Amino acid sequence: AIDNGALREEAKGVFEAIPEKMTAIKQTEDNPEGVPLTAEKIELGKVLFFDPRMSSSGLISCQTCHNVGLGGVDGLPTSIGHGWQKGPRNAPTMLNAIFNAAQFWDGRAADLAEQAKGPVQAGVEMSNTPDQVVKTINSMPEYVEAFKAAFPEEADPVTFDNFAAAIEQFEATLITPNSAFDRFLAGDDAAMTDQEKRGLQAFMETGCTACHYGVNFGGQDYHPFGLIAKPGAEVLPAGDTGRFEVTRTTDDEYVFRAAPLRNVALTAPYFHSGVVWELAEAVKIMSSAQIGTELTDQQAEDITAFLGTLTGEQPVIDHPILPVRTGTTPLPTPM
Amino acid sequence: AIDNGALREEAKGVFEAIPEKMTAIKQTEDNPEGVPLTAEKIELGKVLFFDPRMSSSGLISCQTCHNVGLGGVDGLPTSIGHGWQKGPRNAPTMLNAIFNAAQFWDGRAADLAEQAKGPVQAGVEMSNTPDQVVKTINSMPEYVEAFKAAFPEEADPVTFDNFAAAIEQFEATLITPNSAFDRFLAGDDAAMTDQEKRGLQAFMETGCTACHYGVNFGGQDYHPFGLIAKPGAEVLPAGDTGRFEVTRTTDDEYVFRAAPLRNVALTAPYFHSGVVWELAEAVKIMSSAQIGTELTDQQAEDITAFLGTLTGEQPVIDHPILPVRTGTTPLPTPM
Ligand code: HEC
Ligand code: HEC
Ligand code: HEC
Ligand code: HEC
Ligand SMILES: [Ca+2]
Ligand SMILES: [Ca+2]
Repeated sequence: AIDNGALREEAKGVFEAIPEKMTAIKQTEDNPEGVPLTAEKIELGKVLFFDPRMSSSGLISCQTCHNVGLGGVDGLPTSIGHGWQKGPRNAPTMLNAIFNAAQFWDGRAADLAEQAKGPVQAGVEMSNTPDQVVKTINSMPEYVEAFKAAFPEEADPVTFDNFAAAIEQFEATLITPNSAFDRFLAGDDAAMTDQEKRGLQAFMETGCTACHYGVNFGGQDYHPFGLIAKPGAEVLPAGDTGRFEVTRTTDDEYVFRAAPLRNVALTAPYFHSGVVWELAEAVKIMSSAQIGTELTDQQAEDITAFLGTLTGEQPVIDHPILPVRTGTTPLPTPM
Repeated sequence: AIDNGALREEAKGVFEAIPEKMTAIKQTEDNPEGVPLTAEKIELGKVLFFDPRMSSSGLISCQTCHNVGLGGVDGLPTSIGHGWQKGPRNAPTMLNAIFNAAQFWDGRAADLAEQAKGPVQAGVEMSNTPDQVVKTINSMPEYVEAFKAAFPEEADPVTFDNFAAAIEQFEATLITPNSAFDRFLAGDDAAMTDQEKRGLQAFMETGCTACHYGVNFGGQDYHPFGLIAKPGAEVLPAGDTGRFEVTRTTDDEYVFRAAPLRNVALTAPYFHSGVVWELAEAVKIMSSAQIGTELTDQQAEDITAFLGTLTGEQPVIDHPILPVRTGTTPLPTPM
């Protein structure tokens, strides 16, 4: 009941593979070469991503909530940050985030550099200020040396904007090539089991591809959560109106960015609300809410199996050795 | 001033270099062969050390408080754990902890496997139970497979004792060879500056080696903090009586394990109380309190420079890719 060639041909018309490596970002028709990724900026960004002294507590880094061992997420319903404060939304992965059209569940940041300024300043996340970050960095000569070399022409290289640019460069390399689906797409019939291929068939036939398409199986545009039927009160909490918070436009109530499904098997729990632990349940909810069809248990299990083939090679990251604090480095303030 | 040969001979009589590698642990007079380290147990212990699902919150791992990029510590006055609860003591490094005679500031744990059971269960740390840890592990087939292979001679390999043994095996590899001091000791006269050698000389001549000796420059036995003169109430809080809590022997009032000084330049703030940020001030406090000698600014700076030569090669650790949770994995309970 499986036609590999047919399945592959349909899939190539709507999805594409994650690239093997990244060398530039922000390529447009207007600026075709884009912004080069540099070894110095990637390395600086890695150090900063793992440095919990970028938070006011001294205890929270990006890695705290975007754990590179847990698919780039924290595995909690919603994140817990400074002072144990609980946030409103589930932490999405930074893996492959570079390919999404906008960042956050409501698309309120245009790119990774704009995004990175948010957690630093948010009271429920790192609860810090831009000038505190700069003063912290400037207190450690190895960090200053790195910024001066990474941003070589600038009179003022150690800036919050450049902190964000370095993090963006590092995150642009956090991609996950060679998932079983990408290997099947490239020609290996044996890369996926029959059940996983039945799931791929069902995902394409049911209409999931209207919102989950391209390189990231999502992440490109915005849709009501409940296009055809509302999900429950716990899954769609009434107080989080999604895109409406950004656009203040009537049609945008409970409109969210389509989740990019790469590595979804690693990033439970699901949806922006984080109350659905079972991926098969998220699949059933999506069919009911977005398409108005009830999936059979077999179709939901098949689709869930298929979604597992979107797990790519996870980055192997040696934890950086952080610069040592000096006498005027700001003291941690967890309390 | 400095005669390298006499200095080296003196130092060799009281200290030892960190070994290049480890292949066995718990080598004692009774059992000189010890216990072999195995690749399978080391790897399993690495995964466990970085897995925040070993805490009840789902957010706190060993690495949270013993950050491999910060010299194996959190860099806070005292640690902050489950629920943002602040603990009574500064977190010591796990680097080279394998060489210490006992673990914790009061020596209450005999070895690293016994130690590891403590943070798992402490309310202010990981706030979990042994049964939940075992059930969490058993819910993930990759973990079960690893335990069965790491402990092949056992019918019940997935136990809390074996969790602790695997962590111990991993931590035994977290040693820091080839510090400048060790390189000097091995015959490189040029490995240390003149000032560092003056510091070494002063460290030996002032009396510090009565308590800070052997491979780890401490960690081997217990002494009053205030042998000669009491330190201030902030440095020695009245409510933490140290070893007395363990033995209930009144001779042990305010008695602590001599701190092992390896990597001390990386692990501010200092003492069990974590209120002294400046290493040179800790050096002055130790001279006044333990010896009854007031160091000059120059002697304190020289000794502090020498202590910097105890920083070894920091482990370069690839962050592990953690097993994926399944349907019956216990849910995180941060709230
Ligand atoms: C937990 C307390 C967090 C910390 C610390 C950091 N992030 Fe995070 N991140 C968190 C949440 C809850 C969210 C979703 C918020 C929303 O309103 O949508 C995010 C989002 C991101 C993203 C967007 C990815 C996407 O939408 O697909 C990125 C790229 C990201 N976070 C990166 C990032 C960086 C670089 C951090 C250190 C400066 C950082 N985050 C910290 C939770 C938490
Ligand atoms: C647009 C009209 C959609 C269609 C058709 C499908 N999905 Fe979707 N999906 C969409 C959005 C806007 C979101 C985010 C909703 C939110 O606010 O949380 C999602 C999310 C998912 C998820 C969760 C992924 C996560 O990281 O949490 C899954 C597993 C998912 N979608 C799967 C899925 C399936 C299998 C579909 C066809 C049956 C389907 N979606 C259709 C938008 C749209
Ligand atoms: C912060 C909330 C912690 C977590 C999580 C873990 N540890 Fe820790 N550790 C912490 C403190 C405050 C202390 C000192 C407590 C005392 O009473 O002395 C320690 C101690 C250790 C040690 C002893 C090292 C020494 O005394 O030189 C080791 C080896 C150690 N901790 C390891 C360890 C492991 C393996 C953990 C995960 C299971 C773990 N700790 C978590 C703070 C915190
Ligand atoms: C035994 C009587 C000691 C003598 C002599 C010296 N030290 Fe010591 N040192 C001792 C103990 C019991 C402790 C732990 C005290 C506590 O409760 O915190 C220490 C600690 C240090 C430290 C702090 C290291 C840390 O990781 O926090 C330093 C820097 C230190 N000791 C240095 C030092 C110097 C330079 C000494 C000679 C002048 C000296 N110590 C003597 C026990 C004893
Ligand atoms: Ca999620
Ligand atoms: Ca310390």
